[PDB]
Amino acid sequence: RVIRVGTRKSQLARIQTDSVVATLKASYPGLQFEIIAMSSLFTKELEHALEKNEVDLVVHSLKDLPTVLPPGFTIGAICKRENPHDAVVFHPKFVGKTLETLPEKSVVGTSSLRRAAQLQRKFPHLEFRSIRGNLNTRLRKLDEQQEFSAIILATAGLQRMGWHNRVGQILHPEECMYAVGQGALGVEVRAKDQDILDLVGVLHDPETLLRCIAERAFLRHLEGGCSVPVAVHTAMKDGQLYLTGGVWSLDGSDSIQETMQATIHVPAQHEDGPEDDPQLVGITARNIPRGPQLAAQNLGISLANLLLSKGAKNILDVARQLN
Ligand SMILES: *Cc1[nH]c(Cc2[nH]c(Cc3[nH]c(Cc4[nH]cc(CCC(=O)O)c4CC(=O)O)c(CCC(=O)O)c3CC(=O)O)c(CCC(=O)O)c2CC(=O)O)c(CCC(=O)O)c1CC(=O)O
Repeated sequence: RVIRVGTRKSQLARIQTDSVVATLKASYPGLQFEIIAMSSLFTKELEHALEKNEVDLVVHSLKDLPTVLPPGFTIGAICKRENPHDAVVFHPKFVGKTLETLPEKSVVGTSSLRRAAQLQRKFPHLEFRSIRGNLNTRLRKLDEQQEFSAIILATAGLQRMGWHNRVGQILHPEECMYAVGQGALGVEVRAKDQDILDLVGVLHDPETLLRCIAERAFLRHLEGGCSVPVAVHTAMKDGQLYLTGGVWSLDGSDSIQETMQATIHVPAQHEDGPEDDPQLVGITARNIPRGPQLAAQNLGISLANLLLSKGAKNILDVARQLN
């Protein structure tokens, strides 16, 4: 069998897929890999090819995969996270500036409700208006017109394009927490395909795996739906897993944010895990110890429950109906 890899045509999707194939080819230099390019939600188009056996794995940005995947598919590999933080690209005239030092009423472009909500609260002296198009078009709207003084986007996308040099400012968590699963890639496969699941299991990075299980379990337990201001921050230091999560009204004046930790050790050994284990928030990692995997899910759930008892659902409901 030749391992067929499906991908979207867009530039960033192509670049992400190529980097995943490169990592698989380092582990499996003796196998052939073909990359098949194909044509508000694009995932189900790739998912249709995956179930009908026209491709065998699809590479996604993990934050584009909902917390509930269709029952026949699973995330079989959580690759090592790149830089997860949000970044600012400034207008050529504003080189050397920050969001704080931009003149008042400078327009900042972003179509992310999560970014607009957090940044309108942290920088009330700036307008945040929607910016439309792909990364290449957004950078041309920034350069050619004088509508936008800056645009907001994810660092990882700029880096994968090789455009690190256009990054003016990296936003820290206290300014802007990143989206659930941002900076990590997810390999999505048929749920009952033992062979592909075993092959891509080599891509699993234990720390990104556990960190993303907490972020996705936290996100799913709030049941806020699609396109709502939820942001997270994870870190593992000293055998502890830290999960900070927050919810905001669309405009940023309403916010609940809390942090909780748990003792969860990062596993270094691989194991031959059971074949009938259920997926955790759509993730199958049979070669990583499941104990820490469940504890990470338990951490996300506990923090979501804490936020909910402090009024998180009503913020999510106003934000949803105001979108
Ligand atoms: C109900 C529901 N649907 C989904 C899937 C889903 N996730 C998002 C978040 C998202 N995606 C993008 C575009 C993007 N994807 C990757 C990159 C590069 C960086 C990387 O690889 O991580 C980008 C561009 C970039 O971030 O710079 C955005 C940005 C939109 C913008 O800038 O204009 C976002 C929003 C954000 O980051 O805060 C979406 C939204 C797509 C959009 O254009 O708004 C969707 C589909 C949808 O909302 O309908 C999820 C998973 C969300 C998650 O895990 O983070 C859910 C939640 C659930 O299942 O309950």
